[PDB]
Formats: sequence, structure tokens, C-alpha cells
Amino acid sequence: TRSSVLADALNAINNAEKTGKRQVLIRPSSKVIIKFLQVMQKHGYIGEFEYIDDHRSGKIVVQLNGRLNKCGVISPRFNVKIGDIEKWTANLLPARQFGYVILTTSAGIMDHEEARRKHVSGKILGFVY
Amino acid sequence: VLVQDLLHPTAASEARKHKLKTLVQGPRSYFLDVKCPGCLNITTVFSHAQTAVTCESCSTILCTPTGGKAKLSEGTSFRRK
Amino acid sequence: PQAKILSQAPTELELQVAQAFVELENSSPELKAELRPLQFKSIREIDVAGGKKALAIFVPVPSLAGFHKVQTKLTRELEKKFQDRHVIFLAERRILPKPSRTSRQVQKRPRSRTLTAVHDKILEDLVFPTEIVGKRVRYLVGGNKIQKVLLDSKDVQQIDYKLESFQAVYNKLTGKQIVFEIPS
Amino acid sequence: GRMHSAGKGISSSAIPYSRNAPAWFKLSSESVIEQIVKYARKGLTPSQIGVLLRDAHGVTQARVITGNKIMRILKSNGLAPEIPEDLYYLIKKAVSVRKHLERNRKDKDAKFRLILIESRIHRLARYYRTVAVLPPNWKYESATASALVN
Amino acid sequence: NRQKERLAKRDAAIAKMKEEAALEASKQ
Amino acid sequence: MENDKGQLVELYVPRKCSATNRIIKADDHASVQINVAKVDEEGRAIPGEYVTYALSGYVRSRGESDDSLNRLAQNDGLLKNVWSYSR
RNA sequence: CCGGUUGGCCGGUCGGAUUUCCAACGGGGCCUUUCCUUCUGGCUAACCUUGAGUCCUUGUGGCU
RNA sequence: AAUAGAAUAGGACGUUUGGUUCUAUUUUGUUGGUUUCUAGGACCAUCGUAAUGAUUAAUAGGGACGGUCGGGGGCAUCAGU
Ligand SMILES: [Mg+2]
Ligand SMILES: [Mg+2]
Ligand SMILES: [Mg+2]
Ligand SMILES: [Zn+2]
Repeated sequence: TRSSVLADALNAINNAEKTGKRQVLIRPSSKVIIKFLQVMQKHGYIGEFEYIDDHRSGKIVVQLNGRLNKCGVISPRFNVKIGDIEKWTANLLPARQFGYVILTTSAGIMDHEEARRKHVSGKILGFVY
Repeated sequence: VLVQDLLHPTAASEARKHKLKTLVQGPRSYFLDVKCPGCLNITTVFSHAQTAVTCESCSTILCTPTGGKAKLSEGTSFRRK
Repeated sequence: PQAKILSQAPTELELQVAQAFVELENSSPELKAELRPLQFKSIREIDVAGGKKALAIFVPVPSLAGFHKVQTKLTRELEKKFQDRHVIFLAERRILPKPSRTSRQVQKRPRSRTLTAVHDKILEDLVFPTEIVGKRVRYLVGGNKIQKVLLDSKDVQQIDYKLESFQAVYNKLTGKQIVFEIPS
Repeated sequence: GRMHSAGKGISSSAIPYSRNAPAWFKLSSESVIEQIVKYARKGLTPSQIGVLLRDAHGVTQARVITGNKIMRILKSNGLAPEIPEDLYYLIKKAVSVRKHLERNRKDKDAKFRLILIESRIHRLARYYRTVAVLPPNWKYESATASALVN
Repeated sequence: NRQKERLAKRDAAIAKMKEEAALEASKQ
Repeated sequence: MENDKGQLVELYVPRKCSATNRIIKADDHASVQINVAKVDEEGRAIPGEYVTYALSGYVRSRGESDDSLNRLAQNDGLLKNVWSYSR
């Protein structure tokens, strides 16, 4: 069955960028997909995204510009320490200048830089660069 | 096909596709208000009525279930909704 | 009978609306026949950017089905006795708070009372008699949510002078900006 | 999907967007629930109340013009069956194919389909026992299934 | 359920008021 | 990039494709530089100044270089009713 | 609304010192329909009832 | 990310009202046996008001219904050189 919904969303985004289009049809929604795309939007990695209601569970349109070479999901949501942030920041990012790890923390969902300077941690979702 | 509106499709091509593959899922059915001339009364019948719906006074089969759409009786008028 | 139709909240604005009610049933025998058990809770005003104001009628919830056969004539008669105003009917529905980790003995909170459900109940009660055929949430690049709400083409003439009024009262009653659009 | 098979078909009811009652509908809620109860005294299962309600009376769905589903206003009158509809139909189908295979003892395909139907009865019995709209001491046996059908 | 009976009594009172004023509506 | 002192430490900042905003790198020999001269009011072209497009070889190997370039010309005010924003 | 801890624009000053000005960055407690609810006994502070004093503009001004 | 919380109401908050039960902190000069209030539990009714109280119906899945479809199966029968 459809196990994760964020995984199929981000896989659809990555496939539609690797074929070079400018728009997707993400289906279905969640809190997690909406807040994940808001985290991409606050860094300006995607443009407009748009949420369509249908009373079942909504389909999302994301108008992606060109700026995302790869986002992804880490599907076993591992528990990460404060000191374990450097390991995921070294393993999945390109280098130490850019590149983000997205966590669910009890203060909310935030990137790895915001989880460093929040001084909290949580469970890992994925990564946007 | 690098760019096209998935938010506002053209409505000629929008109801052209499948029932479940639209942007919001809509039925492609309707309701039929049928007038057999023998008793002159309004009966609201589904367009895909899958049973032998008779009239409430005369024993006239208004529609028979034939697969997709229910075929109406001959010499009998109908209206939308 | 302006001291009979209120619900224990005496102000000047509710008594002038109440006496306006009192002379509006008197010219009609059947609005007398329906209007007598029909009460309302309270009234407040809100201003719009169009230079005028809007009058919001709050409605106790089981009386809404009673209002839903009288609302058109009552709204048009109240607007042509009250100029420089906008008459909007909304239903006072109590929100229950989300229980926290330490929330004690509160019962299983009904989703008819929950926040997003009562917010879009205020949305479809805002724009009667037309009905909403699709919502669409516009996520701005700077992280701002704008709601786009669609309508039907059957009765556009009663609402088309009140769209900005509905946007103003909705952005004051839920804090969320909204835009309206008719389909082509 | 489509378990106990290999098909991948999608063929289902769509639902319209409108959560309110349709404009062309003119009948009241008390009238349609007394229509539901007079169809209920004829002993039909709730799918047929819904189908004959859709066809001859033009009611869109049960959930919109009254606030309830079909057995909410059927156990409000207390005419709900003691076992649910689909599980009862699976018992009826199982005893029909058991009648066929006691007629013919060389039909292997009917035997394997009996195994599939029995698996579906076990899974639905697990689910309906879990919610406890079925008593927890209920177990399937084929002779008691024939007793409950007959 | 005393509250359900109270709501039914309120609905019966509203219907009784409507049926009482229906004669005055049909008189005019 | 940039160092600390305030001086650019780069070889060249590469040409971005005008369709998909991707990098035209040095060995991308299928890349196209498109030159369009704008017009004078009496139907002449001033030969010095232009409007300008760049298409990567990724887009051109597909074949939507026409459709993306029609979009580029129509949103640059040069065209009307050729590329359609819906379909 | 509160005050934090960096960065500057000041240098007050015999290398650091703290307001004003600026972004920022988090933290907290309130108002928006809406957070921990109480019962009874002990302890401060505040609005009164009742008349008294110590200061200053003839004071239900401030302190008891 | 789970779990539970008002559906045969055997539901919730009351400074509503009936009884049934113990408790005894104190007093009646001190202690003991008493017995009558008063406070506090617990259990029955019956009396107030709460918008009385049930999440969408997944291009997840089961299950009816409809007209079909197939050298799918079993039993019987028939045909051909
Ligand atoms: Mg399987
Ligand atoms: Mg499928
Ligand atoms: Mg479904
Ligand atoms: Zn007839």
C-alpha cells in the first residue's frame, strides 16, 4: 500500500525536476507536506505552491522553479541527538555551506540550522538542497 | 509541455477525461424527471437506475437496468435534474 | 416588543435593530406567523474599506433552520431601512479548546465544535444563498496563507456588492485573509 | 489492491463536492426517514434501502439530507441486524459453494475458492470482533454457518 | 435523556406557535 | 563564491539556461545562444542591441525548445496568442 | 508588552566599561470564545466600611 | 507515532431536591458509657442546562446491485471423420 505520503510527494517533486517541468500534482496532503514545502519556501527553493481542496484529502500543486537539485526523505525516522546532527549534516549534504536536514522537533518542524540554534532535536524526516 | 496550468485547465479538456481523474472528483451522472402520459406525475429517476423502477400508480416500467445508463421507456418525456 | 427579542444583552444598537424588527413584521401577516419564536443572541458592527459598515447578526444554532426560509426578505428589508450598513447573518458556535498534555477531565471534544470546522462554517454561513463549490489555499512566497473560495452562478446578484464586506468581516472574525472568485 | 485476485481495477462511486442538500430536492428529512423505516419493515439490507432510495426517490445520499448514516437511523429505530450485512453475505456465499462442493467432489477450483472465501470470512470476523459490534465468543464453524443461514 | 425531551418540547412549542399564528396569517 | 576580503575568486560565473534555469557548462556543445534584434517603429532593426536567450542542450535534445522559446518570447512581450498558458 | 545575547553606529574612559539608534536572534507572560480546576483552615499586599494620627499645595493627595 | 475519553446513554457540571450509611474534630467543669444536632464521604432516585453527544468517505480495501464477458471449473449429454 501507500506507506508514506511525504515520500511519494518528494519523489514526485524530484522526478518532475529531473525531467525538467515547472509544475507537479502532489497527492494527497498532510500537515507534514504543507509544512515541509513551507520550509522549502522560506529558503526560496520552490516558488508558489498551491493547495486544492476536494473533501477527501487534498491534492497539492507546487510550482517549482529550477532551484532544487535534489530533495529527499529519510524514511525510517531515526531519533537524532544534539550531537548526532553533525553526522546527518556530513552524510547527506554536499558540503558545510548550504544544504539542510529537516527534523520534527517538539517545538515544531524546522531545518537543522534552526534545530541547532533552537537547541532542540527530534526525529529526522528528510533533506532539502 | 514543460509548463501548463494544472490549476485552471480548459473545461473542454477537463470533463473530457475520466470520472476519478479530474482535479476535484465529480460524478458524470444526472437525475431524470420522467413523465409517463398515463397518470401525469413527476417521478425523479436516476440516470443509472439499476432496478426496475415502476410508477407509483400505473405498473409501467419507467426504466430498465442496462449496464451503464438506464434506458427510458418509449413515448415518454424526461427532464434534467 | 424590543425588550422581548433580545438575549439579556441591552445596548443601543441591539434595541434599534430590535425595534426595526418590530416595525418590519407589522406590514406582513406571514412574517408575523414565522417571526415570533425566532430570536437572536447579540449584534455587533464592523467597518469596511469601502467607506461603510457591516451589521453582523449572531444566531443561536437551532434557530438557523428557522431563519433559512426568511433570510432573503429580512436581509433586503433591513438593508433598505438601514443605509450605510451591510446585513450579514452568522451563527454563534462555541469553540472548544484543544486539550493539552495536562488538560484534566474534559469529555471527548466534538469535531462540530473544533476550530477549522467552525471557521469554515462561518465561511458558508457568510455567503448564503449561493454555495461554495471549491476552496483553494494560496501560499505566498513570503509565507502568507490566502484562501480562494469559489461560488455558483445562480444568485450572484445578491452578494456581488458585499464581497469586500465579507472579506473584511472574515478577516476580523478569524484573522485570515481571503479572496473570492466566480467561475467563468 | 484487489486482494484474492490480480486485477487492478478502479471502478467506484464518486461523490459530489456539495456537502449541503441539492436545490432541486424538495422532500423533508422526517419524510425520508419514515420512508426508510417502511422499507426497513420489509426486511431489506441497507444497501438495498440506499439503492431503491437513490432510484425511485432521487435522494442523493443518506448522509446529506439527514445528518446520519443508514444504520444510525436504523438502530435509532432498533432494526439493525445481529450480524453485519457483508459478513452475512459471505456466509451465504460460503454455504452456497459448500452446497456445490458437497454435490461435486472433483471440483478443485471450487475448493480453492472456498479457501479464499473462508479467508475473507476470518478477516472480517476478526475486524467486526475487534470493534465489538460482534460478540467476542463468536467463532466460525461451517455447520453453524449453515444453521445461521437456514 | 431529559435534554432531548426538553428540545422536543421546545420544537413542539415552536410548531404550536407557528400553527397558532397560521390562522392569523391565513385570515389576512 | 566569495572570500572574506571582498574579492571574487572565480574563473567564470556560468551561463544559466533561459528555459529551465540550469547551468550551461563548458563541454555542453548542444547549447544554443539565441539572438533576436528588436525593431524600429518603421520596420527596421538596429543592428547593435538585442533581446537574448540561452537554451541548454538538455531541453534541445528533447524538442520542447520551440514551446519553451515560444513561452519566453511571449512573456518577453514579443509575442501574443502563440504559446498558451493553459492547454 | 517584558527584559535578555551577539553584531554594528557611537566612545563615556583612564585594552574593556553602559544608555540612546539600528537590525537581528531566541526566551516569557498576556488579549483575541480559549488552561490546571477546587474545598477548608493559617501569611503578606491591594479596594472598601469605621473613625484616628505624621508630612507637605485650604486634600477619600502619600505613610500607618 | 500509538493509546483512551458522552451511542441500547449504565454520559458530564451544578452554590436542585429525597432518604440510606458511617465518621467525631470539638464543646455541655475533666474522663467513660450513652443520644441529638452539625460538618464530611459513599450509594439510590428526580431536577437544572449544556449548539446534548457519532471525522472525512482514500484513482486503500471488503460487500451488495446492474447488464455483460471468458477454449475458467465440475457433472450430464451430443457431434465428427
Ligand atoms: Mg495478499
Ligand atoms: Mg489501484
Ligand atoms: Mg471509496
Ligand atoms: Zn405513471
